[PDB]
Amino acid sequence: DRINTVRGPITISEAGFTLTHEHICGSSAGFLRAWPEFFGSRKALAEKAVRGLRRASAAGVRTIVDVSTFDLGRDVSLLAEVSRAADVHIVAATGLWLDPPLSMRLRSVEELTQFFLREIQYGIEDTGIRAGIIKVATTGKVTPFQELVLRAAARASLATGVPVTTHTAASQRGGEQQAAILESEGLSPSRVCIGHSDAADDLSYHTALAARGYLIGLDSIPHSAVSWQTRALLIKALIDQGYTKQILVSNDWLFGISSYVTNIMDVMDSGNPDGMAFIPLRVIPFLREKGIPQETLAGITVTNPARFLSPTLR
Amino acid sequence: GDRINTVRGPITISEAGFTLTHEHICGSSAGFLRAWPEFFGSRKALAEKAVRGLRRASAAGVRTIVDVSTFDLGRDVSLLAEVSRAADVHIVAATGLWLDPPLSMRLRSVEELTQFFLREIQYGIEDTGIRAGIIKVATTGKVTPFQELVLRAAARASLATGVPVTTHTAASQRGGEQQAAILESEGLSPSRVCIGHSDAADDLSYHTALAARGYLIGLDSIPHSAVRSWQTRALLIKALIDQGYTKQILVSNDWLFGISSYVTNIMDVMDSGNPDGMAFIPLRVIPFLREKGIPQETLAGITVTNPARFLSPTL
Ligand SMILES: C[As](C)(=O)[O-]
Ligand SMILES: C[As](C)(=O)[O-]
Ligand SMILES: [Zn+2]
Ligand SMILES: [Zn+2]
Ligand SMILES: [Zn+2]
Ligand SMILES: [Zn+2]
Repeated sequence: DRINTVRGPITISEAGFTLTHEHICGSSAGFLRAWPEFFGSRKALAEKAVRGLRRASAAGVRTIVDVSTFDLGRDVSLLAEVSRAADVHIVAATGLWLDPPLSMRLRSVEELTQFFLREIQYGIEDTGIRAGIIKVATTGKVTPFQELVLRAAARASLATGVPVTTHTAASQRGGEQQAAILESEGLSPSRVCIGHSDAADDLSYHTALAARGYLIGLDSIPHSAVSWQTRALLIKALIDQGYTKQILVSNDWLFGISSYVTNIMDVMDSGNPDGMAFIPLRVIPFLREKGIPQETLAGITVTNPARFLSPTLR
Repeated sequence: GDRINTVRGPITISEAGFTLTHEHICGSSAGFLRAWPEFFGSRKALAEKAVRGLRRASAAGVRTIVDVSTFDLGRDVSLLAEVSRAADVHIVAATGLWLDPPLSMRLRSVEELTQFFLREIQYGIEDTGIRAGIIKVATTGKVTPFQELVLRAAARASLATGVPVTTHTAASQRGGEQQAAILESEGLSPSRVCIGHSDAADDLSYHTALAARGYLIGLDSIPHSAVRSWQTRALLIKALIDQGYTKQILVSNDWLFGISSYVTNIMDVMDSGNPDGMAFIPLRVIPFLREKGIPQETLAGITVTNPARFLSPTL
């Protein structure tokens, strides 16, 4: 069985150590091509991303899932150039984040389903690069449009086997409403990662979703470094409850950011100079010294993402 | 001010001819036509419909359109250049921002927005080398804080380059008055500004006071009433002529050949109500005004001389 990357299909075995929630650039639709000098230049942003991915490579990372959607300014040609030059697999995403323009906002659930299908089954833009995941974002209480997006995501996942990954505010238990809507469409929890779950510290929330078969995205560990040790101990708490197979870990890093105040990227890079290598270089050794076996950590960073990303019509 | 930027390169002022100063090839959102061309049937189908529509307009005398679609209306300048070449009609492209800026625009300072508008006029749009010839700005209400930044950045790009500013209001709220106050605070001459969508309200005192201050008055959406009648909208042109303000009038259709930034199928409703498309101004409004007694020299002044003076980069 095979996973779509920006360089074409790969086998499950080739994915290796996978970071399941990352971004090359957090931007807006059209913005990198209209104003590349916001980032210095397109070449500067690509170079910064290739160096950072090569360093993550130096640490063991073999695949990242770029969960930038259309409205996060995903530029799959950028992703392809960076993947090739870093020699790291990148999974592209479809879906919608929190900044849809009018042309998306106004669409029905049936139209949105066709757009997500197009990106999975045909390709993104005119590139022929197919998405391997669907990303959906909600506010704490899901809005009417966000509910349409979740329903279209579920329908596109049921038709193609590709998984869904979510943005929450876990501070607001946002995954419970997302999961209820997704299940109303018949989507299996084993096809869904409830993301940004490391921003909440009520373990009851994490364990209940994991007991239903959801993947738990503990995906923003180094954002607390801008305590990260405490967020990483959520990984250990889920392992200790018996939910190893439900854990996904990532940095939620980026190499350029225009969807926030200017110069935020410099602040972030000062708090986490390891960038995407933070998970393999800091978190993994930390969990090792708390007594988690290497085998458990390999299961979380290799086997769990492979099972999550492999298209499964179940 | 001897040449104007078009999607085919510079043209001299005399080549612009009959100009429609507020039009769109497609009303959409940034990145959308590239990501989902099948919303419009296909990219080829949208292009072919726009070529037939422009050629229609050209046979009715139009020589240039100003496509006032900004980044956030999904302007695709490569689509504009293709259509301009195939229809042999000049198209002036725009910079600026309309009412749907994404977060990456909404979070920018006035200095940052000024640099963006300047790059699209002085360097080029995207990697195409096609340079804007107008700055479009939309406001609502009394002008929001972000919209005020856009207006100020627009005035600053105008004053550095000479290209004019054209606005989207609400004439029913006299919203041009607030735009004019902000733009004048920046030192921009009213003769470099069109207050647009002024035909949406039959408030003659509003129009004449802005015209007397030197603003151009954009009576730019006449057939939207055919989708207040269109004739009533067209009599606002006659009223300004009769007050001696012919030099301040700009007319247009505000037409589109595809629309994704509204409900599905609105383009079909619109086309059924105005089958003339962008030829509505020359086929319907111009003969209506002739029949009301407006002479040829005045109509050529409105449709040729005023757009030339407005678009020529000045000061
Ligand atoms: C683009 As984000 C901060 O929602 O991972
Ligand atoms: C795109 As419009 C209706 O403001 O001209
Ligand atoms: Zn997120
Ligand atoms: Zn993210
Ligand atoms: Zn408008
Ligand atoms: Zn318009």
